[PDB]
Amino acid sequence: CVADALILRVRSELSGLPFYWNFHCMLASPSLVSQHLIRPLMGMSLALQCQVRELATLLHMKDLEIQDYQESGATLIRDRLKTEPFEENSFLEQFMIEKLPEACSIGDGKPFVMNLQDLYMAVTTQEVQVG
Amino acid sequence: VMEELEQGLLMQPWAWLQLAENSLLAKVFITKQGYALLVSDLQQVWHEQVDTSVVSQRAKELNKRLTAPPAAFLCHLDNLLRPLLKDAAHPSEATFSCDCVADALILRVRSELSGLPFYWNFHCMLASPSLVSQHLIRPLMGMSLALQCQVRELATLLHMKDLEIQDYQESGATLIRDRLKTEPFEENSFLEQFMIEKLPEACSIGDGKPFVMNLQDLYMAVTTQEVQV
Repeated sequence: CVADALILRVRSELSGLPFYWNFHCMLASPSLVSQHLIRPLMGMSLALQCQVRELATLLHMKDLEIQDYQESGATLIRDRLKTEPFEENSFLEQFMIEKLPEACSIGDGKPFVMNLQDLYMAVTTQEVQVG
Repeated sequence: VMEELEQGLLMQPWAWLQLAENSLLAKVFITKQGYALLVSDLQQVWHEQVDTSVVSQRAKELNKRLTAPPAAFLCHLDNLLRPLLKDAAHPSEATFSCDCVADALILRVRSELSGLPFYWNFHCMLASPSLVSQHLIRPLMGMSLALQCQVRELATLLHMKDLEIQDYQESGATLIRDRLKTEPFEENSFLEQFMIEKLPEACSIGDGKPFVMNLQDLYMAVTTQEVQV
């Protein structure tokens, strides 16, 4: 890192013989960084929120199924499988108080590459298709 | 002073600004010693941090006769701006205009206090790479990771309820109403169907209104956690 530029040196063995390359990089313009990082990430966040809402709806439907089965006089063989009714606010509060610190740890970019790369590609493809 | 303004700007949530048939995303932190402002339009980001002396000078140049201390001027500016940022459709008179230069952006604010005019201008230059990074790139990644964790937890809960459904079906009972039956949950099929059908409409960010409307508590929590460490 010299001045505002970046020199990335790559050394390799092309059939056992030297292979040197030097990428000279200059700070990207605001448009490139924006369209590459900011908007896609917002799309991924919105998609994940929609997925969470759909999962909450499915959980509510399952809760209705449980309630109707209880009303039908049915008895479960094992009492340990009983699950508490799902409430969105309580679940969100518990998550935010307990597991947010570990979940939000960006670290050094490894979790982003490992976990969220299909959503990023899909959002980018949608953006390209739109225009 | 400057550190306090930077921390306040970092900890503030985004707001939607409707101005001259155009949209912007704004964060403002005003204290008696100065103010900080961050503006964006999903294409570029501008930042402006101003102290007391510049406040007094600009208030004099624009309002040629408004003889008030900088603290009162900043307090009035905050009182005028915060109601709009917190919620739209407020019954307040505050018109916003935007002008563009090679690199600068001029945000003109006009309003009335007790029926008399009140003008202000923000000269927002392009923000440095560090500010835009720390304000958008990292918090958004944290929000995405947290949302994925929430999705995984919800999937686990759905699996547990599916186990309960299987147990109750094995018990041999039947529902009084058959319309409530739901098929077993499979994560892969659900994800594939979501991607095929709902992703195009859900990933549409538009002019930024969905971001402020939906994701503003998770963003604040992620930023607060980042501030601590």
